[PDB]
Amino acid sequence: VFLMKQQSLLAKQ
Amino acid sequence: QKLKQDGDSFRMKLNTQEIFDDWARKVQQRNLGVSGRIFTIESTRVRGR
Repeated sequence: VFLMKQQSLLAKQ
Repeated sequence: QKLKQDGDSFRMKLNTQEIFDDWARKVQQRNLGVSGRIFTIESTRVRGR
């Protein structure tokens, strides 16, 4: 969800 | 003669694959990103909700 999106797009903005 | 007049245009529209030509034009435009979409294994962004 939101946490997964944040853990995945942290380096991909 | 009538068969030639009614068969040349028949074989013309019958032997036509312009959809692959349109896909080829789009390939000419951005093939490295559309057809060769093998960079990322999974996306990383948000969705709509």
